Amino acid sequence: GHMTIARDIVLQESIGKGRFGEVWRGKWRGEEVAVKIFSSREERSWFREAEIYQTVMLRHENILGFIAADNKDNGTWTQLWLVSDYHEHGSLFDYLNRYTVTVEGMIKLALSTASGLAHLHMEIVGTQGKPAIAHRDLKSKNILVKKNGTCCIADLGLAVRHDSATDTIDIAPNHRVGTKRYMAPEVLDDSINMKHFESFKRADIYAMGLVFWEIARRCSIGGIHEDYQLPYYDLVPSDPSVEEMRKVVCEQKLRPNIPNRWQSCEALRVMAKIMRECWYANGAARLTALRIKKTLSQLSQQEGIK
Ligand SMILES: N#Cc1cnc2ccc(-c3c(-c4ccc(F)c(Cl)c4)ncn3CCO)nn12
Repeated sequence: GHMTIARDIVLQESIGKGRFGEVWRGKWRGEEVAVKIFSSREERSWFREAEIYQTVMLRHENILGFIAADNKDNGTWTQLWLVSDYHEHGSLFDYLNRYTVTVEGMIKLALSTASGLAHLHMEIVGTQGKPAIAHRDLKSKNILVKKNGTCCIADLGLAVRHDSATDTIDIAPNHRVGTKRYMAPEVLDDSINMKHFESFKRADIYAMGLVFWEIARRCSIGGIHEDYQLPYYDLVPSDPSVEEMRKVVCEQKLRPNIPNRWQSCEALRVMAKIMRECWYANGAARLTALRIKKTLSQLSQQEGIK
């Protein structure tokens, strides 16, 4: 026995509630792991997540490290488990609510998010290839922060995978999946062409722009920073409906406000420009995750980030 298995894991602490199923911190062979538990009737959701996390060549420093899918029978019922790396800081949402970040800190968070999304989006054709994957629910609550101050993308359960050879998506995609607040304009107004996989990648980029705005607000320079807020906190109620979002994003054409103080700092001017170029209503005009990664890599190099 060398591989990680559920019978050898001891749950220690409740740490979150997933889309479906509960999240715990557990100990496996002296190490801390995260465990997400589903009931037997949630087998479809558990299986789909296990399937995405088992995708060939998925592993990357900025994608949640998956360990195993398993079952655990306690003698009364069977639990369906997913086991992954554990990150003490939790989500980027938790981290930004708790702390302010330095310019260096902000670039680290943004660059790592873009690098993880670029890998998710990347198709590798051939032998041990990799299908392009679109997230469909990117947001700050779905990104974790590591001890080294970098991010890893998580909550891949709603992802869609593309097969290049047949130009097909692995599932029959349902309309308007995802957190309403982060839905792209084309998803909100249902103009999205769900037969073109590039449509999904473009919608992820819009959501990434919103996450970058959340990070930038928390960047503290000379003690100057904004308070933590979710995108559109100023325009929509908590738990907004598709109709509430559509009226703001599609009809009124509003985006999160880019404050004047972001023009005084080079790192913030770069971040603000990226946000604007993620927020275009026309998905085809948006930057790619790879282009953003390149821009932010050049910036981190200029700042001398360790
Ligand atoms: N809080 C916290 C914390 C600290 N480290 C981790 C790692 C993961 C998760 C997690 C999972 C999950 C857990 C086990 C798994 F095998 C898989 Cl495939 C997913 N599903 C939702 N979350 C909430 C964060 O988005 N939470 N988390």
